[PDB]
Amino acid sequence: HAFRFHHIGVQTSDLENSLGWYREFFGCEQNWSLEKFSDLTRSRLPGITRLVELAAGDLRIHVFERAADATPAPVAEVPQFQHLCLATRSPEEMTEWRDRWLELYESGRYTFVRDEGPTDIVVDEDGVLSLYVLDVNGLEYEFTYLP
Amino acid sequence: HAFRFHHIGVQTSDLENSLGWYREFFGCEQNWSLEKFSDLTRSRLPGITRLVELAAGDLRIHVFERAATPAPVAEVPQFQHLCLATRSPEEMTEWRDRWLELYESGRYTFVRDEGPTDIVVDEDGVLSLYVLDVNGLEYEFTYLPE
Ligand SMILES: [Fe+3]
Ligand SMILES: [Fe+3]
Repeated sequence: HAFRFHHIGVQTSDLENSLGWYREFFGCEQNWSLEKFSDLTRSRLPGITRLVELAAGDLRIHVFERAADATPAPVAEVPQFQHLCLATRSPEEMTEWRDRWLELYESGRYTFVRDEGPTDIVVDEDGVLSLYVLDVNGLEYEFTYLP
Repeated sequence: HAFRFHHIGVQTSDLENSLGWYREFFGCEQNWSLEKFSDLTRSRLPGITRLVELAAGDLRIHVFERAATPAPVAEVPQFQHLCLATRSPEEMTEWRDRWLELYESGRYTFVRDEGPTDIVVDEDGVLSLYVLDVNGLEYEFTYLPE
């Protein structure tokens, strides 16, 4: 492969809320954190205060927070990295991901930008199973199962 | 492994322009195209008209267009950037050079007019480079020495 996917950056308004939820939901473990930045990093992410590299499966997730006064929601209309899709290994795991989401939502340990619950697990013309959930930032994750 | 990254969705306001730039810049190939959607898809992406799966490297990109507000918003929670690892320092130079070649070609329109950053080196020799796609979305190229 000419290149390889390395990490996705997740910008949040509440880093500690996101870190806790990502660890419990995805099983992320922390590889490092950073609070001192290059000029270049600060020019791409003005006001960044803390950055953490998380890891789950093959996925690296850099979660960071920038100094801000307000806490806006995501804007659905604008060009964007709109969703991230993870593949599961069985229809049973799809149900488990859905149940685990509701369990974390009902636990009262996290704040969520949106009130929206998970979709049902749906099947398409080819047997593919789909599930969409939102992280605590209102960002969309898709779970899929490929027969 | 509990799960595996499958694809990233990129939402655009001009699908044709994105398809061309992603193909030329990343070497993507169009695996398939779709213009008929399930009720679930239409509920998550109201107004979606066309969806395309592109493949480059070990990455699947689902580029899609809904209704023809431009410009990403920088302050909101978001998937803020995607980082791709390269194989050599010379390839970092190449990615920068090829970004500029495409930008200056006139073949594409860009939401923002910002050029690529310099290539910078951290205390461990790791190289970083940032560019924007035609939608103004950020791509990071890195090189991590052995
Ligand atoms: Fe998707
Ligand atoms: Fe990054």
